[PDB]
Amino acid sequence: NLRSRPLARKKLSEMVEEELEQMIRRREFGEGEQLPSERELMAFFNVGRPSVREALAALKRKGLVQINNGERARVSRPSADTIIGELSGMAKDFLSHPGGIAHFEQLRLFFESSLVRYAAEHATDEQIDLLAKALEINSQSLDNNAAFIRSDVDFHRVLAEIPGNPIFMAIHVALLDWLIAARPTVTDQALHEHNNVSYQQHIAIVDAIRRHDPDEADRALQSHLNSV
Amino acid sequence: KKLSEMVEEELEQMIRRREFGEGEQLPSERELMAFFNVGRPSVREALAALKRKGLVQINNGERARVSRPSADTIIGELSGMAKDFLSHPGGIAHFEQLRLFFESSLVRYAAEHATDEQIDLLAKALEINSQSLDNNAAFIRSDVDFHRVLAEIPGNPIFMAIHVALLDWLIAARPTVTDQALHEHNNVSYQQHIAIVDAIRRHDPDEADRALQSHLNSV
Amino acid sequence: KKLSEMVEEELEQMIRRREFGEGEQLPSERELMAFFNVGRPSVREALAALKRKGLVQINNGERARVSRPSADTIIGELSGMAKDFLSHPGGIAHFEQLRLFFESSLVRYAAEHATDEQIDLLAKALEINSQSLDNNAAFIRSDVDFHRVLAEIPGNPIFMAIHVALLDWLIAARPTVTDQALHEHNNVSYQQHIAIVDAIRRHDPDEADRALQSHLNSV
Amino acid sequence: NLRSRPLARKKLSEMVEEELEQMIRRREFGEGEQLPSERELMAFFNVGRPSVREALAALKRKGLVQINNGERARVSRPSADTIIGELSGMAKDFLSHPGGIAHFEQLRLFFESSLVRYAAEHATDEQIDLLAKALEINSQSLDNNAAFIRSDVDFHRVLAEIPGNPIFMAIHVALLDWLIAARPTVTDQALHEHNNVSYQQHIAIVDAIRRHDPDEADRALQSHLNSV
Amino acid sequence: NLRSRPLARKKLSEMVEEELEQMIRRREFGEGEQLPSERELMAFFNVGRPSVREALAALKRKGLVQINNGERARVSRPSADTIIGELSGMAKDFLSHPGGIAHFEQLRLFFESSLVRYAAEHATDEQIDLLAKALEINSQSLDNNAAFIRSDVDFHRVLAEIPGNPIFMAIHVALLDWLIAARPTVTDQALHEHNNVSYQQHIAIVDAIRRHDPDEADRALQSHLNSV
Amino acid sequence: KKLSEMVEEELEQMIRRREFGEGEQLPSERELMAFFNVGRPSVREALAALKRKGLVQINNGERARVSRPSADTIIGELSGMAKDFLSHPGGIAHFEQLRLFFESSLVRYAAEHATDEQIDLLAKALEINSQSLDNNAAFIRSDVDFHRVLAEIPGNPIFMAIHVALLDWLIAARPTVTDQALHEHNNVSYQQHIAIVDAIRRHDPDEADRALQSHLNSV
DNA sequence: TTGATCTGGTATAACAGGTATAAAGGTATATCGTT
DNA sequence: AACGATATACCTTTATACCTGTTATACCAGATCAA
Repeated sequence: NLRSRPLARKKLSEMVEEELEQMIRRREFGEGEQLPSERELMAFFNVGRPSVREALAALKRKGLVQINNGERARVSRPSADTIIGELSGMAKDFLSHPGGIAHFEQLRLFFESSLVRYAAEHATDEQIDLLAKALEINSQSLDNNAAFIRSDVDFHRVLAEIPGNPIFMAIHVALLDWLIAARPTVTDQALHEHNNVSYQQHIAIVDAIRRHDPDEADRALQSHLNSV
Repeated sequence: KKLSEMVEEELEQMIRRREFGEGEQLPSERELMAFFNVGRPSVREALAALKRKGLVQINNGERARVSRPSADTIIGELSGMAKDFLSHPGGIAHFEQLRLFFESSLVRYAAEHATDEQIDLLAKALEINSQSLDNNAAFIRSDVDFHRVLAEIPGNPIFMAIHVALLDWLIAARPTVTDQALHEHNNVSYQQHIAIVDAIRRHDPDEADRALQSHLNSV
Repeated sequence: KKLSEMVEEELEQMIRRREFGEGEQLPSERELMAFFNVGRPSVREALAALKRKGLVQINNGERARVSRPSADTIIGELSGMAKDFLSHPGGIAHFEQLRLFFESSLVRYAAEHATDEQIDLLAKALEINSQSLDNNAAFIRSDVDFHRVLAEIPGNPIFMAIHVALLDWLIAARPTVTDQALHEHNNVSYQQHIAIVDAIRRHDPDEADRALQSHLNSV
Repeated sequence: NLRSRPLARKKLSEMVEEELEQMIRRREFGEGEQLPSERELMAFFNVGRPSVREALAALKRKGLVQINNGERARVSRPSADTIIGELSGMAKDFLSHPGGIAHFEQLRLFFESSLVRYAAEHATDEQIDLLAKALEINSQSLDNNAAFIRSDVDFHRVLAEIPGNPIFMAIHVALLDWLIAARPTVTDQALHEHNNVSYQQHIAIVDAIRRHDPDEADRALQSHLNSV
Repeated sequence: NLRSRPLARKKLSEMVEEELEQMIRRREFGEGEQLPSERELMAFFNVGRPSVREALAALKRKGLVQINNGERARVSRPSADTIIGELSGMAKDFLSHPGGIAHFEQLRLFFESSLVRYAAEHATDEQIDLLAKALEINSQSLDNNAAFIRSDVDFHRVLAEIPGNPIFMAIHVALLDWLIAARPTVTDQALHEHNNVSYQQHIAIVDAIRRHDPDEADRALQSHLNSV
Repeated sequence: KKLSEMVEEELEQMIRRREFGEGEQLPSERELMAFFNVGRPSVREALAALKRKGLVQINNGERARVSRPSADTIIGELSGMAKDFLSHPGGIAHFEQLRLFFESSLVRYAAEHATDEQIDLLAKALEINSQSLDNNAAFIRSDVDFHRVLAEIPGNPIFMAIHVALLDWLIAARPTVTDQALHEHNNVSYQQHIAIVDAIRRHDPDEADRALQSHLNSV
C-alpha cells in the first residue's frame, strides 16, 4: 500500500478501495480506461489479485466504473439510471400487498398530465412534426398484435422526450418497465377496439394541443386511463 | 453472463418471500454452492453487495441475518447521489423542475374529493404555520409541515416517501441558506397559500396552479 | 478464404456427430486453437455465430453446452425473413403462389393410396370443423386442423414442418384480418371442401384440383 | 456512443450494433458503400476496432451488409438465398437417419410436377423456343461423361425458370445441390442408356406440352424418376 | 532506399525486393516475425505502402515468408509442399487429353510397390504395431459410406509413413489428391464388396509382410489396383 | 479469403481452355473488374504472379499474351528449389533415395513386355556407350543416354520428364565432380549393366534389382 | 507534338486475428459453533 | 476438545475488447501509342 500498513483484522480491502477513491477524486485520471489492468495495480500495491477484483466490483456497484469483457474499467459518474438500478428493491412489496397498484397508476397519471400540460403550454413550431410523424406511423392498421403496443409506447416516449430532461426519460422508462412487468395473462380479446379507441384519443389529444386547450386533452387522457 | 447477479437476485427474492425470519436461519453456503453449481468468489461478491445494500450483517465468521429498518440505505443513496453537481451547473434546476411536476399534481387534486374533513385539517395546520415566528427554525418547520399535510391529502404512502426524499435531497444539495431573504420568501409563500386555500374552497384549480407557478418563479 | 467458417463448420459437424452430450464437455479452446493454427478472434466469431444460431449458451466465463430444442431459431428466422415487404408490393403473392404449388401436390395424392383408414379420419375431422361456430377463433382453428390432417395423409414429418412454417410465415406477414368477410370465406372454403372430399371418394383428382384453384382465386 | 453510457457488464457491443441497426433503418444511407470505413466509425464512436469488426460480422450473418476484400460494407436486404444459407443445419440429420431420402424425392417430384403443370397450362408462344433450343443443345451425343449431366441440370433449371419467381429458382438450386451432395460412388456403368432414356422422356415431355396433355408428361416424369 | 537511386523506369520494386532478399540472406533476422510491419519499412525506405505489400506478396509466392491475418511475415524455407503448390499447372492438360490417366496409375503403382518392398525389407519390431492397429481399426463394419474410404486412405498414409521422408509424404498426399480430384460420378453400387475385397487384400499383404515374402504382397496389390 | 487467387485460377483455367490464342485477345481489365466485383491491386497481383510463373509478357503499357514454351519456369523452379542444402546435411541423400524408388521401378519392367524390339535398341545403345572413351564428357553422356533409353522403354512422356528433372536437379545440387574416381565409377556402372542386360535377357528381375542396389551402394 | 488511355504503384481503409485484462466461478483453508 | 459447516479469499479460465498487421481496392501519375 506504499505506506507499510497491514490492517489485516480491520479489512485491508477498505484501505485499498479508499485509496483508489482518493486517487480518482484527485483528478489524476481521465474518463476512460486510463487506469491500469488488474495485474499492474496488484504488482504496484503488493497485494492479492482477488482483492483488486473485489474492490473494482464494489466500486462498480457504488457507481464509479464500468466493465464489460476484455477491457479495463471506464470511470464515469452515477447517472439517473444508476439510482433506479440501485433502487427497485422494495418494489416487489408494493406488488405483493394488495394496495399500491392504484398508487402507481395515480403517480403515472399525474406525471403524464403534468408532461402533457407542459408540452401544450410550451408548444413550439418544431415539435409538432415529431408528434405528426408519430401519429402517422401509428395510424395504419398492418399488425394488430404487439406491434401496436410498441408503437404506442414509442409514441409515449417521444411525447415524454419533449421537455428534454435526462431524469425525465429515465423515470419514464422505469415506470413503463415496472408497469409492463405487472401485466399477467395478456390476452387478445378486445385489443383491436382498444387500439381504435387509443388512436381516436391520440387524435383528440393532438387536436387539443393544436387548439391550445389542455382541458379536452386531460379529459381524453383520463378516459383512456380509465378504460385501460 | 455473470453468475453473481443471478444468485444475488435469487437470495433477494427468497428473503423477500419471508422464508427465513430473524436470526441465523440460512443453511451452510457450501452446500448451497454445490447445489447451484457456482463459484466461491461469486458468493463472497453477493454477500458484499448485500452488506453494501444494508440487509445482512457480517463482522467476523458468523452467519448473516435480516434487516427490517431501511434508514441506512436511504442516507447511503443520498450520499451516493448528491455528487453530480459540478458537471451540470443549471441541470440541478431540472431536478427542481421535477419538484414542480410533483406539486402541480397536488393543488389540482383538492377540488376532486376533499369536501370538509381535509379543509379543517389544513386550516388548523396553517393556523400554527402562521403563528410561527422564527425565521430559520419555525418558518422552515411550518413550511415542511404544510407540504406534508398537502401531500397527505390523497392518502398515499408512496407520495409521502417521494416528498420526504425530495426534501432531504434538496437539503443536501443546497449548501448555502439565507435568513433575511428567506423571511420575505416564506412571507410571500404563505401570502400565496392564502390565495391557494381560497381557490380550493371556491373549487378553482386554475388559480391555485397559477399561484404555485408564481411562487416557484419567485424563488 | 476465411478461417472462421472452416472451424465453425468443423465444430458444427462435431456436435452433430454426437461426440459431446449435455454439459461442459468441450476441451480448452486454447489448445484447440494451437492445434488448428487459427486466431483468437476467429474462435470468438464462431462462438458468436453459434450463439446467434441458438446452439450454445455463454453468459459470463463458463463453457458452452448443447441445445436440444429448436424453437428459438424458428422465431428468429421468422423475424429475420418477415421484413421484405415494402420492396415488392405484389411479390409477396408469389410466396402465396408457392403455397399453391404445395396444396395442389396434396389433393391429387388422396386417390393414390388412401383407401378407407384416412377417409374416416378426415370425416371425423370435418365433423368438428363444421360443428365449429365462432368466426375468428373456431373457424380458423378448424381450417388449420383440416390443413394439418390433409398434410398428414402421406405420413411425412418434413411436410408438416413446411406446412406449419408457411402458416406462421403468412400469419406474421398479413397484418390485417377481417371477421365478416372471413365468415363467407370459410363458408365457401368448407363448401368447396365438401366437393373435394366427394371427388376424393369418387377417385377424381381433377375436380379436387379445380375446386382448390377456385378457392385460391376466390381469396 | 455519443451518449456517455458505458454498459460494460451488459455487453456494449449490443448497444453499438442496435445503434447501427437504427441508423440503417432511419433511411440515412443508400444501398452501397455509403457507410464509412472501420477506423472512421471507431473514431466517431470512441470505441475499439475489434468491436466494430465483430458488429459488422454479426450484421452480415443477420443478413444486412456484404463484404469481400478491400471494400466497405454494401447494405442490402436478406433475399431467399440468405434464408437457405442460414438453414441447412438440420439437413445432415435427415441424411444421417435412414428415412428422409424418400421424403426429399417425393418433395422434388411434387415440385417438378407442379411446375410442369403450370408450364403446360400457361404455355405461351415464346417459351417454346427456350425448350426447343434446350432439347436441341441436349440432343447431340458428343460427351457421354459429366457434360450430359450438366446439360440435363441446365435443362431442368431453364424449365424451372418458366414461371419467373426468384424464390422458385432459389429453392430449385438448393434442392438440386442437396440432392447431388448425397450421390456417393457415382459410376459409369449404365449412364449412356440412362442418357438415351432421359432424351426420349424429354422428347415425350415436350410433345405432351405441345399437345397440351399433362397426363402423358406426368407419366413420363414419374417413369424417369422411378428409373433413376 | 538509403542510397538515393530512383530507378523509376526500371521498376523500383525490383530494387526493394532484392534489397529485402539480400537483408534476409545476410542472416540479420530470425525465423519468425522479427521483420517490422508494413508502415515501419515504408517509413524507413521512404517509399509507398502498396509497393511493400506487392513485394511481400511476391516474396510469399517465391516461397520465403508466410502471412495469415493480423500478423507480421514469418520467414521460412521453401519445403517440398511449396514445390507442389507452385507446380500442378500442367496437370489439367494430362486429364484433358485422353492419355495420362494410365500413366498416373502406373506411377502410383510403381511408387506403392517400391514403398511396400522397402517396408517389407526394413521390417522392424516396432512398425508392426502401427499396421496392426491400422488393420484393426479398419476391420469393423460400422459405416459402409465414405468412412471406409477415409480409413483406407489413412491406412495408405500410415503405410507410406514407414520410411520417414518428408518429400515422400508430400508426394503421396499430392498424388492421392490429384487422383481423388479425377473421380467423377462416384456411386455406391458395388462398394461394399469392394471394401471386403480390400480388407482381404490388406490381410494378405500384412501376412506376406510378416512372412517376409514381397511376391504375394505385390500380386495382391496388383490385383487390387486392377480391380479398382 | 483472398480474392486474388480466385481470379488468378479463373484466368488460368480460361487460358487453359484455349479461349484466346496468340496476341492481345483479352478484353479491357477494367470491365472485367467491374463484372467480377474485385479490386485494382488484386488484378495487379494476379498479373505479377502470372509474370513470375512465365505465361504472360508485360513490359510497359501493352496487353498480356500467351506463352507456349515452358523452359523458363523449369530453370526458375530449379533455382528456387536448389537452396535447401545447409539445413539438412544428409537429408539430400533422401532425395537421392527417391531416385532409387524410381530406378528400381524400371529394371523390373523389362521382363514384363519387352520381347525383342527394345533389346536391339538397348544393345545398339550400349554399343556406343562402351565405345565411348572420354571420362568427363563421353562417359557422362553415355550414362545419361543409357538412362534415357531405359526410361523410354515403357513409352511414357511423364517418366522422361521426371527423369530429366531429377538429372538437372542432381546436377545443380552436386557442386564438386571428380575425374579419376568417376572413371572407376562408370567402369563398375557398365560392368553391372552387363549383368543387368544379361538378367533382362534371362527374364530374372531379382538379379537386376540386386545389381542396381549394389551400384547405388557403391556410390 | 499533343492528347488520351491503360497500367502500375502507392496509400488508405477495413477486416481478422491475437493478446491482454477483467470478471466470475470454484476450490481450499480457516474459524466458529455445537455436540 | 474435536468435527463439521460456512464463509471468504485466491487462483484459474474464459470471454470480450482493443490494437496491429495484412490485404484489397481505388486513385493518381507516367508512359506509350495514335492521330
